[PDB]
Amino acid sequence: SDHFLVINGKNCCVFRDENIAKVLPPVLGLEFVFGLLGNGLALWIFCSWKSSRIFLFNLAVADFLLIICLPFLTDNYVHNWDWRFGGIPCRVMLFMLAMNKQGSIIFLTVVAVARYFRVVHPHHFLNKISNRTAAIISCFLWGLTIGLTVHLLYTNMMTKNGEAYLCSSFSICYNFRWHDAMFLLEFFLPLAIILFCSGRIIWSLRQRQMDRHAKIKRAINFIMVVAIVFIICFLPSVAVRIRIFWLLYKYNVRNCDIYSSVDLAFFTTLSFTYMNSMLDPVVYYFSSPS
Amino acid sequence: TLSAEDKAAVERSKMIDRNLREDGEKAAREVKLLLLGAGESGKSTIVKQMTGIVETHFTFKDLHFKMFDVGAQRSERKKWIHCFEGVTAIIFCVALSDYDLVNRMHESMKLFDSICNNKWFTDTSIILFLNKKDLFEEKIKKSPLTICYPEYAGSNTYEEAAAYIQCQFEDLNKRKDTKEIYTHFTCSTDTKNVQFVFDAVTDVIIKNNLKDCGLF
Amino acid sequence: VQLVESGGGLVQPGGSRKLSCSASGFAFSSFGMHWVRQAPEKGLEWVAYISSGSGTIYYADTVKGRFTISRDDPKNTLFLQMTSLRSEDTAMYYCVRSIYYYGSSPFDFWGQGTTLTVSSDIVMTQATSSVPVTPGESVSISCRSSKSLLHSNGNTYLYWFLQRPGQSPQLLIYRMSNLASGVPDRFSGSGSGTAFTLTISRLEAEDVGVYYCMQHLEYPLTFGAGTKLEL
Amino acid sequence: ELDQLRQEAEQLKNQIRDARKACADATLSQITNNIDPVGRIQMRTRRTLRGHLAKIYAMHWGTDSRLLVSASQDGKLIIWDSYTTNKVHAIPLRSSWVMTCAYAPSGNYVACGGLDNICSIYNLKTREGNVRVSRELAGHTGYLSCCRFLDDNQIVTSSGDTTCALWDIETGQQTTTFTGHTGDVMSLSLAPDTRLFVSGACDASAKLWDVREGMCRQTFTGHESDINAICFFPNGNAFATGSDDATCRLFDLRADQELMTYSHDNIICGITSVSFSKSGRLLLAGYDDFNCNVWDALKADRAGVLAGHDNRVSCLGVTDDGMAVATGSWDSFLKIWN
Amino acid sequence: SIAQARKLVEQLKMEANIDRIKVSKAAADLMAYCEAHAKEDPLLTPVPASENPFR
Ligand SMILES: C1c2c(-c3nnn[nH]3)n[nH]c2[C@@H]2C[C@H]12
Repeated sequence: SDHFLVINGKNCCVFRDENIAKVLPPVLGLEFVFGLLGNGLALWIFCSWKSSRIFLFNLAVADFLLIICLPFLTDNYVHNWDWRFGGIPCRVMLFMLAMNKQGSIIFLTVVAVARYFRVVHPHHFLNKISNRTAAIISCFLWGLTIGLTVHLLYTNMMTKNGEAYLCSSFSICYNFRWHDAMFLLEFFLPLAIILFCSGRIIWSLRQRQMDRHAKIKRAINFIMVVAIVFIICFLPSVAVRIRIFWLLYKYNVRNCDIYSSVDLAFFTTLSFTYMNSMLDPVVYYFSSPS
Repeated sequence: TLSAEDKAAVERSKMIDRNLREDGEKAAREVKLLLLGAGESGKSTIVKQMTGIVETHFTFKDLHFKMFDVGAQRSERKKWIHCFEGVTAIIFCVALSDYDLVNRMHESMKLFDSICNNKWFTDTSIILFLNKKDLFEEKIKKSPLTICYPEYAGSNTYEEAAAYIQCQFEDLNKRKDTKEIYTHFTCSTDTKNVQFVFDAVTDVIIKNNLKDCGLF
Repeated sequence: VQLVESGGGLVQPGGSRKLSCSASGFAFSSFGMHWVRQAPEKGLEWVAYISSGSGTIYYADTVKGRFTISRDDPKNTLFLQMTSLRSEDTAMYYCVRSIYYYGSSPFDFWGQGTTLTVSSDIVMTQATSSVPVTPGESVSISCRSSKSLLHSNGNTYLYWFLQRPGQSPQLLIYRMSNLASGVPDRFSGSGSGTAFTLTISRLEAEDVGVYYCMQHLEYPLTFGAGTKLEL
Repeated sequence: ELDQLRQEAEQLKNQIRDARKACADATLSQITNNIDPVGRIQMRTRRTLRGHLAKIYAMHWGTDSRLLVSASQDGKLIIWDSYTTNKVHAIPLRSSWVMTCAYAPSGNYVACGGLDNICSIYNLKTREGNVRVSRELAGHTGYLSCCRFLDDNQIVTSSGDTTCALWDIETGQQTTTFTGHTGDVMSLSLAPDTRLFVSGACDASAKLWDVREGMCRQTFTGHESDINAICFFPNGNAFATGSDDATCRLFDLRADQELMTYSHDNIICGITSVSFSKSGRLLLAGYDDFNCNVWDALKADRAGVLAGHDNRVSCLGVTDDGMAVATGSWDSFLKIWN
Repeated sequence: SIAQARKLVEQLKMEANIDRIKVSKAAADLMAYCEAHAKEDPLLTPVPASENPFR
């Protein structure tokens, strides 16, 4: 074939492997059904009384929004990278994916930091914040997410690939743009925050042994579970993308068959980033004694 | 459509609301302790180290403590004990020199069993102060522990006897998966008691925060 | 209870003056405050209002943009800063106390006042300007309003004040039927929207003076001309 | 000797029991079996008062049927305007362990007390514009459980010590003490004529007292546990008591025995509060199951259920005009029902 | 304890020596009071919204 293509004037090349149409819908359908059956309940009932419930409600809202748009991704895949709905629709779909993932990560980090303050600084005033301030913080964080990701709606992403129509913010292009920096940061910065907060919480707890280990162990296990779930879900795609950037820097897009494998890898790992949203209800809400 | 006086009344009501919220914020940032103990248990010494209800205020490490003593109120406890549901902790004082005086230790044990297993204090922790350990050492050297505990077996020395009383009081807790007992041995002249109470209260607060965030 | 005004005097046109009213004997922070004024030979004119908490400020149209009302609760002081003074501003200014809640008696206490000399509203009508009367007789003073003062909540916002020679006005009736604290039972009030009457039974000495009717239904507060009783 | 006096007391108790049996010719249920039931009472919540930040322990209506007084364990006695939901006053208490409120039937004074064993009288109408402590009545050796004004200068109180007292407010002294109970006196209700009053105690007994003469006129028994609430029937010839037996009972003074018992197999929790509606046909009772049951006072049947509290209903009251019902709970809220 | 027993006996004497009426008369009186004031009871007879201060 001839994979070289021009997207927004930039020289990329995109590949169309039927393995993507074969393997991904198997994972995306399960992600959709489980995300619905978990997050719809987490929203029906918060996890509204406390700030932590508010933050978890926002996390569930982001996860719900992210999963409800996964059927359109499945459609794009089963047709082997053929969008049937037009430009504005997939502009919106990609914007939703990016904004909802970023919001979910932000609220994971907010919950982690709140736990850190609750366990390490019991008598800080953050532990006694009223619901109003939680609402204002949540609104400002949502506004930050939209302000960061609205350029997707601003810009064009639909391009004609031969006999097909390809919509995608992740074409292998000799163009390092703010979207990729955001994609890397959304992992590296909140990961650092989450791991630090967790390490301090587990260090502070292990200094006190006043005969209630039965439940403190459980809490430590759940903090570790959150950290490892985040890492396993999001690190693979970032790693593949960093390999992609090394390749782009050294081997520009001229013989770009060399990207063929890595490209597939990337789109087989993005799926994991969606799967986080179906795990989160089990990690955060369903673990509580309800 | 409100009249001018109605609007002024609404404004005054909003000012009242603001003051109430400020007072609630001030009150929430406070540690509440219910001080219980048998007659002559030495709780007065603790109140030093720290006709109805007596309220004692103090501060430690920028944390404000309100202690409530109800021993001067001799009435049906069942009718005002629920008033102290939600107290941050219960400080229970027991005199160790009371083992051979009149069965006083048995009265203290009965009161401790009543309070610890009370339905209003299922999740409330207890800081247990065992007072008068010097007098206890003297008396145990001169008198046996079997007077209070006929089944006691072991050295009639300070350490084993004191540990025996501690575990005897600690086994009265029938909810060991919900609350904790923090036992400290005290004397007339001491300086670490306030730190004991502060540490126990901080542990309770951390556990409550963990419950609130859902980690338990 | 004591409200002492100060800061009056003689000023040239275009000048500015800061009148002050020191309050003592009550919870000044809990009371809304009014500035009222009386011309040398005329009736009362409402000037300004500052609410408890300083959230609401109201001004009369003849002073809006020129006068500024403020309060310092810790010092228990009320300030009126007047700029661009005109000959129309020559008057005695009184500070007036007023608290608003269900069953309260606003405009209950008035100050002694200070004199300043410069070198769609509801009209209250006091048809009778003077009434000669002998002690022991009954008197009736009438007052009309442009629109009904009866609100849908049941309150008729009519206030009756009595100003004796050389004294500040004192509240007689609030809301058309309620006798103020410390007032003899001789006085009574009644009426319906747009027509109100104050009845003095067994008229005695020290009831001589000018009776004013005021509406508190809507701002700006408006007074009648005033009915004078002389013995 | 003690034995002779014990025998005489037992004989007198038997005599009283026989006298009461002689008068029990018919049951209230038999006589009221021929009248129509009130039907299903569906009262809805018209207001919600949202000021307190702790458990509300006491509420009292004013005599104008518009103003309320409430007290919570956060101190902060609050006087409410029911029609507009306006907070008219917020009084700070010198002791947060408040358990009773009272609203003088003139509107000039408010009373409250509790674990401090004192009854504080606050003046609502002062020249300075603030609420001031007018009197502190001390003399009880136990907690204050209830207080009710007779006038601006007389108040009756009930204490954890097994005694009631009548206080002159000017002097600050007990004029007459009532000393017959063997357990804590928990409730207190004044007769409409303010000549008698009934007090219920933890001894599972109620006593009818004469205010002026100062002696127990009658003693009523039948409850198995303590009595927490008591209320006079509107005509003053009967009164209702609620106990920890999950039961209410209606007693008649002239017949001098129990007339009726209000209970249900599905109710196993104690009763916190009791009140009557005007004309006394309905009996409202606030329970520990976060509920308030409406009973037909003439027929034991249950008429309605005032659901809507997330914690136990600690107090309730009915207006003098009978328009509304106020209920306060251990949740920080109190609601108005119609 | 003799004084307390004497007090109890005297109180029992005072309580026993009182006039009592039949329960039927009391029940009839309670029914009569309830029926006489029925029309004045808003809670039994819901007041129209126009005459209800709590709407
Ligand atoms: C998924 C995806 C995303 C994305 N962003 N965030 N999550 N998925 N951007 N571009 C594309 C192409 C269609 C795949």
